[PDB]
Amino acid sequence: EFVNKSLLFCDRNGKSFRYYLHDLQVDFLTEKNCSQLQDLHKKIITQFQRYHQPHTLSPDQEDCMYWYNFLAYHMASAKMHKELCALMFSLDWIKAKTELVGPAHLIHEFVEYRHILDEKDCAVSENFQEFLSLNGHLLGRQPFPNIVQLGLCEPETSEVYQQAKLQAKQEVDNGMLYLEWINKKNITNLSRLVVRPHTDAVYHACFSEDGQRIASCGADKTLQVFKAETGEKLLEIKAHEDEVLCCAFSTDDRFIATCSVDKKVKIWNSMTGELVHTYDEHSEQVNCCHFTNSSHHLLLATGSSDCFLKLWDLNQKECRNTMFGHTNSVNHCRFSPDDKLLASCSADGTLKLWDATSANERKSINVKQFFLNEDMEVIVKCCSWSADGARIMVAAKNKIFLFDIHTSGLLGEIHTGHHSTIQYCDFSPQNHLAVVALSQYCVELWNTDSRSKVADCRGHLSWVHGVMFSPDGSSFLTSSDDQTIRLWETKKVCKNSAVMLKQEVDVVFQENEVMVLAVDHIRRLQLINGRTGQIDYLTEAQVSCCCLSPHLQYIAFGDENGAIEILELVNNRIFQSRFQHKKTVWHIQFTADEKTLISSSDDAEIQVWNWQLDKCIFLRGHQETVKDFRLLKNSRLLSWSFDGTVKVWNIITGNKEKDFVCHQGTVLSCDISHDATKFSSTSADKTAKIWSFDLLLPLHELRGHNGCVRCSAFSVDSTLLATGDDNGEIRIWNVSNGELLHLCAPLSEEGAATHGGWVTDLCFSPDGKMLISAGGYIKWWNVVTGESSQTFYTNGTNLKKIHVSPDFKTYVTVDNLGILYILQTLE
Amino acid sequence: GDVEKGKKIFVQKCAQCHTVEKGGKHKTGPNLHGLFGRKTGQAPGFSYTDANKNKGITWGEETLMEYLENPKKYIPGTKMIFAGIKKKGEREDLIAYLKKATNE
Ligand code: HEC
Repeated sequence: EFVNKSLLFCDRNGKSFRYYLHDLQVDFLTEKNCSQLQDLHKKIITQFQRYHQPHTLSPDQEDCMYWYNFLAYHMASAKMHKELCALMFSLDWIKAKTELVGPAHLIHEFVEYRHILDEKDCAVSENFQEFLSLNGHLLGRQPFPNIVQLGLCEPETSEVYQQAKLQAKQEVDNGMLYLEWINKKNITNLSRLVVRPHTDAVYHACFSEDGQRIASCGADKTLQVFKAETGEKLLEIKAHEDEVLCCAFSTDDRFIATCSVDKKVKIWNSMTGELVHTYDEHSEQVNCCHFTNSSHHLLLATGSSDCFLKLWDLNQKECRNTMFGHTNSVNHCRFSPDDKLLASCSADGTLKLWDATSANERKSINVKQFFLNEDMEVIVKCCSWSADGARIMVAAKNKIFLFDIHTSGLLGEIHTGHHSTIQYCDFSPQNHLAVVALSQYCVELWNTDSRSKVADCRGHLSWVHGVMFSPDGSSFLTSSDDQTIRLWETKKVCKNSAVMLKQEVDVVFQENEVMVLAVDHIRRLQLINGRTGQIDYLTEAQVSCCCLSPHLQYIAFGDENGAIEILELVNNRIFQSRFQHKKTVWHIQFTADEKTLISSSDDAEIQVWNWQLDKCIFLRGHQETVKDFRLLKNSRLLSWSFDGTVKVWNIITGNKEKDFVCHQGTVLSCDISHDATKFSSTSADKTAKIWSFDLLLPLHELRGHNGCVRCSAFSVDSTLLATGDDNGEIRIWNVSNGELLHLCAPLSEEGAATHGGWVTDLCFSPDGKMLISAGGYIKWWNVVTGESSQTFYTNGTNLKKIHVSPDFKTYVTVDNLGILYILQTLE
Repeated sequence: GDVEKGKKIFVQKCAQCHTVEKGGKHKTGPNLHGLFGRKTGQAPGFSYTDANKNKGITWGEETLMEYLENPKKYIPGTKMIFAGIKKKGEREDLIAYLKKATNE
């Protein structure tokens, strides 16, 4: 009837009709009835409770979606914070919503409704505000984790941690097996925002001129337009059939053109999503797409392998300008702060500045400044304009260069860390700060006319593809191969605790209790005492690797200066070293006693040397190269190489008992049953073969996975085989007669995975029934039809030398970020 | 695969970072000369990541079939930055031209 009177409109799709108003009518009713709002909202809420339950909803119903979205609102307008706090602060509500919806909407709801909340409430709400923003990449995307365990990683002050800990403690004698973090209180710094609307990597990401909406492009071949604040999904527009090389906003941001592998530049409307104009000229790919920063005119800088610089005009159907030169490909082509000029930057060593209106040549600069000490070649990655609109900030080879357009020469020079090559560079108009992507996901913040370290950015999943500034002067954005766009604060990241750890962490054993020994980034090492904030900083010359001795009292570490340095924990002034095996030393191990140093390198010889003795005993294997070794329960030395030659040596005298070659190529370590020295195996990166020492060749062969084998595991009292692979898959195989019986699939049929596919060392349970494995995160398996737990997670990707306590309770590990991770098992 | 299309994919996506020719210098990407038969990251003069050196496979048409498919997948942690060659024909072709030049 209301449709008949034309007060209301009705859309017909599916079985259920769909009703909605028209705007004017809405505002009208808004004005006509005001005082009665409260009545209405509290009415519908009361009704809702009287029928359904807040945590009880059937996703199969027809009304679910609406409730999930706007229920918070209807509570808010009711000005009732009690039932509000009751609903929102609840964890399961969050779980369900996130699973179905995703975080962004919810975040937005917090940010909006925070007002009605009380002063104390603000703290909690806030805790969530950062919580979800940080967890943004993990949540809502299944395979799905536990809410509680993620809540356990939160600061104690945060209500999230307190609730998660509460419920955790509530579930007892439950196969949940919760964990506790003492270390995360001083680490894992907060972030402004973390948002992934991507199944694929990000090629470029930048903020709009007005700082409102974000349009991102990547390997997904889909332009993603979403809100910059709470990260809600706005529009998803298909740019091309091929991967988009580069994309950028216009002056009014209302028009964004895309360039891709299909060699066709297509202008796309942001608020529409329909084709406006299309331009096909270039016979090569276009790596340069840049728009005007002014409303004066509209131009587009394009370049390709055809050695032509073409300047397009958005007003016409053709190209405005064409310029000769640049015999090589132009990596970065960018407009000046004025549209009257054009900047062309390539890696061939030619940096040119052309007149846009005059179309002629203004300036041409070839940089010989970088010294090679075989013609001189200086590559140029990127070109960033200074805030003054005159100087040009660039980064070449191992150094940063500041050019003056007036003098055309080298005006200034900024040093970059060590010999590392600069991958990317950017400059901030405010504070004259500049960020540089150098090596291994490291974004370093430096200041001009300073040459002193300002800030360092860590916590990334991968080496930063690229980073930009938000020109409010307040903050900046980061984009990596982790497929996630992040918002970071300039002044907040500036503070660094210098907890960085490079390749290694070292566990210490005091009786049952475990202690932490870290290798310091700056000089030597940092000693961290267990269950306390006691830290003893030890400073010496740089070290390549470190190794702890049995019975303790000593330490043995290799350096970058060569050979091996042995030092006593009692007195640091006393040290012993000898020069042998010029090649890089990898593995260093003492014998069962504190004497008879056994060391190896990359070479045909392994050294056995006695100290306080100075006995030099060389053991020749007569091969191409030797990888590493290990000590068994006996005096025998089990060693492996790249040639697939497994040898058994002895102390003080070179001896070969047997020779085991499983396959061709590099063999990874060795795998023993730990029940005895009889059964022994190793990973040949092809199949899994085991020998009982009943022959010179492996007795049993397992072909189950022939593609790649990362590792294998024999559990005690069982002997059942657990195969780790390069794909990061852990397969369970029943072993009795040395043949394959059972079957399990670790991989998911849900499709490709983003982060994972890495495993190094596997651990065992004290019961023997449970299993501990790493699929890129912490994942516990189980024998006989199903596993233990998928619980929690491991931040980052790469892992190195997983270690555990002998009681199999407290755990010690580290990610690629070099952050200390300590686990404690308590009921 | 095809040799000359392999030289095309070489001059495009390879030759800028690599040398497959005999006695080629090391670059951002390593000298690839004598690739087949040589283990991952064994070439002197270029500093490899441990991710590549611990890979230790023997480069071949199939190893590159899997690697060039998704170079971050096959050797995780490599400082090689590439989004992967999804097309098989491109792989076979490029690898073929590698089998030509690196042998020469
Ligand atoms: C933008 C960077 C980049 C691109 C593009 C690139 N490479 Fe690589 N590549 C590298 C780097 C850096 C390494 C060394 C990896 C290491 O040291 O860990 C490498 C390693 C390799 C290796 C392994 C060499 C060995 O001895 O194990 C091969 C083969 C190779 N590249 C060939 C290719 C091919 C084929 C392509 C494209 C079809 C390509 N590269 C494109 C950077 C690149």
